[PDB]
Formats: sequence, C-alpha cells, structure tokens
Amino acid sequence: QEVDLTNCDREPIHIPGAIQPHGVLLVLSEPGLVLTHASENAPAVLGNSAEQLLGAPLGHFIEPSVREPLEADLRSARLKQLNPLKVVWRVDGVDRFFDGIAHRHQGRLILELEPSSHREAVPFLSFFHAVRDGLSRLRDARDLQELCEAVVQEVRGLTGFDRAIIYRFDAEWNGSVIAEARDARADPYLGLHFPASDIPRQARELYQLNWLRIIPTIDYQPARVRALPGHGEPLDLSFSVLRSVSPIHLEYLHNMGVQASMSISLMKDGKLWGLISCHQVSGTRYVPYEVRTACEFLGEVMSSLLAAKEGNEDYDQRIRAKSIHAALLERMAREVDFVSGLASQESGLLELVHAHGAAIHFHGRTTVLGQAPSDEALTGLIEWLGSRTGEGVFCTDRLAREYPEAQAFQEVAAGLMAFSMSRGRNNFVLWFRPEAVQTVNWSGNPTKAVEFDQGGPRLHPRKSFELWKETVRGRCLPWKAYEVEAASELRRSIIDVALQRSEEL
Amino acid sequence: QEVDLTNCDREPIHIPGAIQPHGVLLVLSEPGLVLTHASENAPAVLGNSAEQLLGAPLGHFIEPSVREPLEADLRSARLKQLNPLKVVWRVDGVDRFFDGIAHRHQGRLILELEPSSHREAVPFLSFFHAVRDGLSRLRDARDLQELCEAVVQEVRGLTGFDRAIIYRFDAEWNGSVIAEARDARADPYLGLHFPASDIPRQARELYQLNWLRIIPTIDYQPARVRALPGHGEPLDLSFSVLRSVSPIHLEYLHNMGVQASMSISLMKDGKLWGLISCHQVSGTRYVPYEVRTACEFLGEVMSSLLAAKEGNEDYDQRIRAKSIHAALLERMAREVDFVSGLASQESGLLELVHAHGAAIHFHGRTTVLGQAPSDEALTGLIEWLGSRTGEGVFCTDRLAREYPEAQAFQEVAAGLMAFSMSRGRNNFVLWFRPEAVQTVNWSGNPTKAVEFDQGGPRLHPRKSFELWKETVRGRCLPWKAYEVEAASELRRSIIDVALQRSEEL
Ligand SMILES: */C=C\C1=C(C)C(=O)N/C1=C\c1[nH]c(Cc2[nH]c(/C=C3\NC(=O)C(C=C)=C3C)c(C)c2CCC(=O)O)c(CCC(=O)O)c1C
Ligand SMILES: */C=C\C1=C(C)C(=O)N/C1=C\c1[nH]c(Cc2[nH]c(/C=C3\NC(=O)C(C=C)=C3C)c(C)c2CCC(=O)O)c(CCC(=O)O)c1C
Repeated sequence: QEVDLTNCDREPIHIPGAIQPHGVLLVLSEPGLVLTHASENAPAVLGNSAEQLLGAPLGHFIEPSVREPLEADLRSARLKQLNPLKVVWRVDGVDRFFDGIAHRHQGRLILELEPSSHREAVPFLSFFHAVRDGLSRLRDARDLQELCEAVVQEVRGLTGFDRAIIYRFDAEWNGSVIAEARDARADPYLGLHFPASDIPRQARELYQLNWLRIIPTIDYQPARVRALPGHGEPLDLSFSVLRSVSPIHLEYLHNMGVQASMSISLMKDGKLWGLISCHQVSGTRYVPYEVRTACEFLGEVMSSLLAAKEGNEDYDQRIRAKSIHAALLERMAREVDFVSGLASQESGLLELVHAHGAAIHFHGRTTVLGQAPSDEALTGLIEWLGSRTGEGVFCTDRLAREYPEAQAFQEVAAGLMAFSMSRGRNNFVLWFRPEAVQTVNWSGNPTKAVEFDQGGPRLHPRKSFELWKETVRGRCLPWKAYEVEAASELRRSIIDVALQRSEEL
Repeated sequence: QEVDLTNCDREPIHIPGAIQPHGVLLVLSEPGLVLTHASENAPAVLGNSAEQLLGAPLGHFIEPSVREPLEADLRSARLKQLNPLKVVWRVDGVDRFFDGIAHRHQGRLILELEPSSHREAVPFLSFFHAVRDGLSRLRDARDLQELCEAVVQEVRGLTGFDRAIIYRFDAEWNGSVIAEARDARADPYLGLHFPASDIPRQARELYQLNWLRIIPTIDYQPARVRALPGHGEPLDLSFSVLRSVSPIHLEYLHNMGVQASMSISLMKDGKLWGLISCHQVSGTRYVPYEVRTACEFLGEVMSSLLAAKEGNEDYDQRIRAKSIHAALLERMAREVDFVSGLASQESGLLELVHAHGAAIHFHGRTTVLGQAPSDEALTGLIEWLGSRTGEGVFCTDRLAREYPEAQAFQEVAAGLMAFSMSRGRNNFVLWFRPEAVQTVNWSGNPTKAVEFDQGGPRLHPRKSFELWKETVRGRCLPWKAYEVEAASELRRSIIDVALQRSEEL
C-alpha cells in the first residue's frame, strides 16, 4: 500500500467555497465573460451586490475605455504571462482600480481582484534591487548556505517581513529551518525541526502544483462565493490566490505568535524540496501581487540553482568505492568459491557502503562477518527479506520502521542495506551500520504536535513551539547517494562471476 | 598532445592592449583610488583625455554624492554581485551615467564604463516578466530540442538580435547549428556545420572560463589601453567586456555578412558544450549589460538542464523500446533456450535498436537474424581485445575504422552495436546497420579556412559561406542513445536469465 495517511492528511483544503475577503473572486463564462460566480464581499469591495453581478457580463461593469484590453486578454491563451490585469471598475460614474489575476483550472476562468490604489506598495527602487541584485546574489553563491541566506535576506528586504526562513524537508517530511533573516523582535526559529504534520500531505501536494501563497491577516470572516443555479458543485480553488485557508492552520499561526504569512514552494527534480516561509508577528501584510511574484521568482531561481551548489558533493569517495569495488570484483573473479572470496574481504566489503557489519546467506548457510551480531536474531531477519520484495537494493536508516523487530537488536545501529544475489531470491547480502545518536532541536513537543477538543474529536495545533530536545536512537547516518549504486554494482558483479563460474561448469 | 592546432591557436587574444571604443576601460590602483591604465577613447565617450585621467584618482571625476558609495563597492571582495555599478560621471558640470562593470584578474582591478539609460518602472517590469517567463519555459522544456527552441526565442526576445542560434560542438570541436530564432528576413542558418578552426582552442579555452562576449559592431577602431610609466607591460584582458577581439574574427563576421555579435558559453560536465550565438545582419546591437547577463543566466540554466532534458529525448521511441524489451524478456521465459526466445521475435530484437541484422554467438554457435556479413562472421567475432567491449556495449557507425576488414561488408554492416554476455567473452550479441550515404551541409568548403595571406605568412578566413555538401561514405545512420541504452538493459537481462538457467542445472 506504500503510504499511509493520517487525520490531517484528509481535509479537502481546495474547495472551501470561500475566499479571503480583501479581494473579490469572480468566474467568467467563456466566451461571454458573463459572471457565473461572485463572492459575497462584492458590495464591500466593488460596490455591487452579488445579485447584480450574476448572469451579467463583465464588460457591463468596466469603465468603457479599458474594456478592449481586459476582454482581449481574458480570452488570450497566454494569460498566465499577462497577470496582473489592469482592472478599472466603474459604478455610477466613479472608478476603482484592481490587480486582476486570472487563471483557468478544471474548465473555469477565474478572475480575482485585489484593491490596488490605496495600497501598502513598495518603492520601485527596492523592487529593482531585490530582483536585479537578488538574481546576482543567488548566481554568485558559493555554497548552499550562501544561496539560502541570500534568498531570505533579499525576501525580507523586499517584503519587510519580520521573519523569513528557508525550511528544508527531509526524507520523512519533517522540516528544519536551515536559514533565517529577521527583525530582532521575532524569536529565532533557526535550527528548529518541525513535525511532518505542520504541512500535511494534501497541503504538500498542493504546494507542488501551486507555488505561491499569502495569508494577509489570519483574522477574517471567509467570503462565500455565490453562483447562479446550474453551478452548485464546489468550485476548485487550488490556484486561487484568494482561497480561504484551513482554519486550523490559522489556529497554528496564532499559537506561533504570527499575524500574517507568505510562503513559496522550493522545487528539485519535480518534488517539493523546501519552503520560503515569511512571518509578520503583529500587523497584517497585504503584499501586492507584483512584489509576491518577485518573491516567487527568487524562489524559482534558487530552486534551479540547488544542484549546482548543493552539489558541494563529496568528490571522493565515489572514485575509491569504484576502486574498492574493482578490488572486490577482482578477488571474487579468482576464487572458484567467490562467496568465501568476498567474505575474506572484510574491510573492502564493509567500507564499500561504510557498513560496520555484513552478512552473506548462500546455499544454506549464513556467514556473518562484521560486528553486528544478532545471529540468532538474523535468521529471522534474512527471510523476512525473503518475503514480499527486497528488490533491488533494500535501504533504510531505521530498520525499526519497516521491521521493528530490530528495535531489540543493536537496532539500525546494526543498519541495513541489502539485496538478493540470484533472483531465485534466497542468496542474500546484508550490510550493518552503527548508530548516530544526535540531539535534535524541536519546536515544541513532537510527541504531541496535535491536540484534541473537549470531549471533542476536532483537532487543534500545539500551543507550545519552544525548544524541546529529543534524542534519537534507531536512526543512523543517511545512506548517501553513492552508497546504493555501489551496492547495485556489487550485485551486478556477483551475478557476472557467478555466471562465469558456471560457464566453467 | 591531443590537439594538434593548425594555424590559429597562437594569437594571444587576451593581451591586445585595445578595447571596443563604445565603452571605456579603466584600471584602478588598490587600496582604492588612482588610475594606472585607461583607453584612449575616453574623450569621445567620457569627455576627458586619457592624459588627464591617468595618474589621478577615480573620485576626481565622480559626482561627489555618488563618490563614496561607489568606492565602497570597488573595494568589495565579490564585485560580481554588484555589477553593474552606478557610475555618475561629472564632466564640466554635467552628469553622464554609466554602467560600471568591475572585476579583478591578476592582481589588477578593472572598471569598464558603458553608457547607461537610467531605469524606469514600466520597462523594468516588462523585462523582469520576460526573464521570469523565460526561466520557467526552460524548466518546463520536454526535451533538448524544446529546451534549445525556448532558449533561442528567449534570448532573441530580450536582445532583439536578428539571429539567435544554438551552436553545438561535436567530438572534433566542429560545430552544428541545431536550433534558431530569427527575423525571417535573415538567411536561416538552421542545420549548417562549421569547422573547428572557426573557434580556435585558445578561444574555447577562453570561453570555458568567461561565458559571455559581445561585439556590438564589427567595424570599429581599437582604442588602445594606455598606462602610467611603470605599468607598460601587457594588460590581461580575458574577463573584460570591452577587450578588443582578434581582427581575423572580425573579417570572418564581415565575410559571413554579420554586423554585430553576441555569444554565451554552454557547459556540460565542466567542458564547453556549445554556445548561444546571436548576430545582427545589418545594423548594430549595443545590448545593455543587465540584459546581457540575464541572457547569460538563461544560458547557465540551460547548461544545468542539458543532461536531464537530453535524457528525455525520443520519449516515445523509449516507450516502444521498453515494451519491446518487456516482450523479449517474457518470450525468453517459456524457453530454457533463451537464445531462440530472442530468435522468434527477431523482428522485435531488430526493432529494439533499429537494426536490419543481428547475430547471437552462444556456446560456440552463431544464429543469424537479419542481413548479416558472410558466414565468416567469425570476422569481428574473434577479432577484438583492447576496445572492443572489455564491457559493456560497443557501439560504432564506422566499423571499417576500428576493424578494417568490414570495408568488404559495409553494404550490410558499416555499424555495429555489440556486447559480450560473460566475463569469459565467448558469447556476444551483435546488431548490424548498413552503410547510409548521408550528406552533410557545411558552411563553405571546410578544407580551406587553414588559409594564408599573399601567400605571405599571415592568416585569413574563408570568403564564401554558401552551402557546401560533403558526401561522407562508410557510415550507418548514427546510433541513438536510447538505443545504446536499450542494448545495455537487454544485455544485463540476458545475463540474469543466463545465470538462472545454468545456475539451476
Ligand atoms: C493536522 C492538522 C495540522 C496540524 C496539527 C499542524 O500543525 N498543521 C495542520 C494542518 C495544515 N498546515 C497548513 C499549511 C502550512 N503549514 C505551514 C508550516 C510551517 N510554517 C513555518 O514557518 C514553519 C517553520 C518555520 C512550518 C513548519 C506552512 C508554511 C503552511 C502554508 C500556509 C502558510 O504559509 O502559512 C495547511 C494548509 C493551509 C492551506 O493551504 O489552506 C493545513 C491543513
Ligand atoms: C585561424 C583563425 C580563425 C579562422 C580560420 C576562423 O574562421 N576564425 C578564427 C579565429 C577566431 N574566431 C573567434 C571567435 C568566434 N568565432 C565564432 C564562430 C562562429 N559564430 C557563429 O555564429 C557560428 C555559426 C553559427 C560560428 C562558427 C564565434 C561565436 C566566436 C565567439 C565570438 C562571437 O560570438 O562573435 C576568435 C576569438 C576572438 C576573441 O575572443 O577575441 C578567434 C581567434
């Protein structure tokens, strides 16, 4: 079944029927540009009832000389490049002005309007340095930590947020604030780890598709979006800038001492790698669209630069694991008994994967070798592998995750990377790896990252985000990239020499 | 010695002692202050004669308010993240504005001054949107062809050049134009080839380190970099944007019929993989530095994606290969004699790498499937050793090159995709491709270019650039890398079942 969701990971955050009400969301028939949905905050923002708007066509509302460029663009298929649209809305005789942000999703033409006149606004000059020098900084970064600290310093400067951090996910979707720029007010989260549940699975998948979100104030009544009959099905809002956010995450931000936020998905190889997260500890922050997408852009630049700087690499060992491998291959090549030819290679075989223990099961007939004992316990380990898959190279940093019968062993302090030699799948190779104990600095108590109501099943976020030092056992140090090719390569060589052996009969 | 350099790889293009006169090059003593070199075109660009500039501090000519922010910047360690410098030059009592491009090379601090236009909100927004729309368009590129396509369209859109092409180097450092954006006006260079003497080694070694060069006009007068007594030794100008370029290359551009030029290096795996190259056919192109580097950054993103996007080339052919593989790995299951399992789907094994012939030598006997060399195919079956396989897949379209006897049968196998199955190297799988006449469109006879003066001992580039077809003989259609890959995966699949068979008997 693979994975494996929980109570958070089920909420449907993409169709709440409601938008954040500092702006107005509409959807327009194509090609009529007739309004089928409007949001009930329309009189507060545009000066019209919802009633008035529905079934009416957009051109009726717009000051007559900007009808042509707006309508032309709304039917353009190159629209995502055209945001923001200049929107002048005329009631009676007087004008108001909006950032129009149009998009299409699941066959709907959605248009959101952000009041753009009486504005926060940012001077062009710091908008100019943030994207021009921003670009220059990320390009000149010498390592990942310069890349990160350039991003947050630049986002903070351009937004004037109280806090801005780089948040990096891990293989289990825990996260960790690995860089930060802040005003002295806000408490520093630099160093903290957060549970994978602060950004649950449906959120995470959304932010892989939509890369930009802002909550300008966490205190608002949602504006319901009306529609006229024939469109009662809840409208998809994945890509709506104004979508109402999961109110329990509003609760979360409350307990985190933060009154506004903005985040930006960071992407590597197509999956979510981390966030740019920004916080205002007190005060709303209604950041104009233009400033946001400049922030999104520094995001997309930093993402694309990950590999070319996160690849500070490890430019040896690889070469020598290649050289260790050559050695093990040449020795196996030469004994008629190559299982005993690899077990005579205790140090070359342990050091290939940086394992501190190994075991070889073949025609019977286990031969342990390193220091990871089990032996009585290991016969249950090995053809537990024999059951439902251990193909190709099995690899884990916490064997007590997949086979918690290891909890009682030395644990994944006797740490496993394995495979089978023949696909008749009963000849195995194991590797074992000692513990890394590691103190880990958590925000609040991960044990209890979620609270429950009265007497009530509804969930709530933790009230405490203060440093809480867990110590972690089971886990050892990560199996690096180069360690699992080395394992498949040695698998490839066992297969070759076995095949050569039998060609010799 | 490797290369082996005809009559061009001498001319130290890095020390010409002259620049392109649309800008002014300066050299600055350090710590701070005082001008040791300066180009003679100062008065025409800048106001002052070099005689007045030389020996004096930079401040003396900088408008006083601008003076300290700028000399704080010229003292930074990483000037790169500050370019362009805002240089406000006060002459008489009028302020002329320049882009200050600063760097250090060989303990010498070099300030080039290019005339600047003062930025303004609206045209910056459109530029920023273009760079940002270019950046994502490359990330969303399906394959190399598309990556190349988006790149040339995006560079042209920013620079307004008449032609932007992707020039791709092959193995002898010849070239090919593999994609092009252009004003249909200009004659289309798409598909042409250009000999490696057009970009000599010390040019490419230069461009391996400096990824951006522009010649805003070919017809121009090298303003010489004059200096102070005690500084008269050649100035290393390898990283200067104004460094006057080798004058034989300007006649090349003249002869080629190009008035202005811009090129950007492309880097795969540390080595020069190609250029982005741009021309103006008549008229000039003084591209501002901000736009120039934004093009360079798209080049850096393109470099960063070459492997990934090329790895997804022919992404239907791959589907079709993988299901042919799948098909072959099953029909080898119902037969203990896997060899004839591959001889039933001889049409499948032949379509797997698009060959018209194949051969399996297994346990001393050879099975022939398509059109093959004569039954003396003991031919290249015995002959081999150094390279040859060793392992894994041997792949050529010039089998007459390495293995000369095949000239007799290039009508049926001028190309050879082959591997061995075991370390004993008695068993092989061979695929054949016939000769294909093939014609290669050069850019005027590439036998010349290695050209002399009167013929006095001077060098000179070709005169005609008309399509000059070469009819290459003795090759098959080139072997695609998804085909080489398909042979790799079959080869180890054949191993896996070669074991499993013998292994259990
Ligand atoms: C199971 C319920 C939840 C618990 C318990 C919890 O803690 N979060 C739950 C659900 C939830 N979270 C979000 C959105 C979200 N969460 C974060 C988390 C962090 N912000 C930070 O700054 C840090 C560390 C520095 C962490 C960790 C973030 C950034 C976001 C995105 C919104 C934002 O920027 O504030 C959602 C979805 C909200 C939505 O998209 O509607 C849910 C359901
Ligand atoms: C023996 C000397 C030379 C012969 C013969 C010749 O043909 N060129 C010689 C010297 C030379 N060229 C350059 C720089 C250079 N050349 C090119 C070539 C091309 N531009 C195109 O668009 C195409 C085809 C599509 C080709 C081929 C390019 C791109 C460059 C880079 C400069 C530019 O973009 O205009 C040099 C070095 C000059 C210098 O860097 O100072 C030399 C010595």
